[PDB]
Amino acid sequence: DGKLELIINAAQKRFAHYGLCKTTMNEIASDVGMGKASLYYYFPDKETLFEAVIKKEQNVFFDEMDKILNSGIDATALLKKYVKLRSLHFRHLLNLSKLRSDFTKPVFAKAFESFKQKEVEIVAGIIQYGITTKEFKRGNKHENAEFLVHLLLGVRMVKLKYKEINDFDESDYEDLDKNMCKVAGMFLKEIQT
Amino acid sequence: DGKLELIINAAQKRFAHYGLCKTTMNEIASDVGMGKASLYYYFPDKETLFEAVIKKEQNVFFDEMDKILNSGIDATALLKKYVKLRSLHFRHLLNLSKLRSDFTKPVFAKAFESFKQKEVEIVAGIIQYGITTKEFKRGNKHENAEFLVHLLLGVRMVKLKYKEINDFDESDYEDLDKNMCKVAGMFLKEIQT
Repeated sequence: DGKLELIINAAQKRFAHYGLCKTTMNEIASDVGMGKASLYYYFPDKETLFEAVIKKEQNVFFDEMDKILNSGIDATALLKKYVKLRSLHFRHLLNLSKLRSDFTKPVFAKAFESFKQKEVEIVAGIIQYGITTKEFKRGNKHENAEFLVHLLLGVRMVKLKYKEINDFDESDYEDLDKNMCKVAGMFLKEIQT
Repeated sequence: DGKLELIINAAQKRFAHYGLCKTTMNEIASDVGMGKASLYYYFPDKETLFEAVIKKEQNVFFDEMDKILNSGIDATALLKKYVKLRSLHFRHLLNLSKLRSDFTKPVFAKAFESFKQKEVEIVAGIIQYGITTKEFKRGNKHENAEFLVHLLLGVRMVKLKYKEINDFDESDYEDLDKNMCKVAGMFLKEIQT
């Protein structure tokens, strides 16, 4: 019934620890206590399972966004809390993928672009609350929203190419994170009123 | 003596109008009034000639930077004039390349990284003048410098992948340019004093 969920979770951990390439369907089967024969009923390809895991992770972001958003702090505190959360998401994905996932197939072509659009929308919503709450000036909520989202994406993009799957330290994330704030911080002053 | 320079200029135009792939050594020879046999004395590969053209273009950026920098306007006016110039450079390169040049071989691996470092340095120098001129607070001139440079690079990176060699309009550059200011503008307020 929710064995799927078991298979997904198993998979998540494997990929988190070892990645996609070194990981094996015989392994994931072992983990859930099944047999490839059974696993293939749910997934007929390591890539498909990986996508499930990506999608689970994307949902976790939204769930946490919902928490922040229903926590009733101000427009600014939300925006910042978002940046942190967006940053940590990126971290999860790099830790599962370790490859050329971000730097890009047709499926992921779409999982990206939808997320990036959901994201712009979430942000437009915080801007909107700020506007009404009167913390932010109106403003094209939407233009700004995109800008912030793109600004953050650029931080992430410049930091890769820059580094490599292996050539990546723990200070490499402190960098991402610390930069994404700088940007967040500056964006806020472009609308603080 | 300076036939090289002729060959480079010929090449520049061809590539500007038609690109690298559709362009031909027999064509460039025609242009300068030579023969492949002679052209190959200067260049033994279309790629090599292309690099010369990239390097000529990179030098033109520096030459213009030198003009701006010896024009004695303030730290702010220079910084902005730089962003415009950096933007226009990017424009030149996309117009010569129309391919996966930016999105990346070993040679260009280096032409990029050196430029990006010369660039950080130029910028550190404007920051430094601002500091002494007392327009900008000190400040880690260097951290900031990088940040601005990376910020601009991100605008460029997000705008590609986003589009394609062909799927790129004239409004696509108005976008680049207009975004790179937004960023410039915001950066300035992070140090205006």
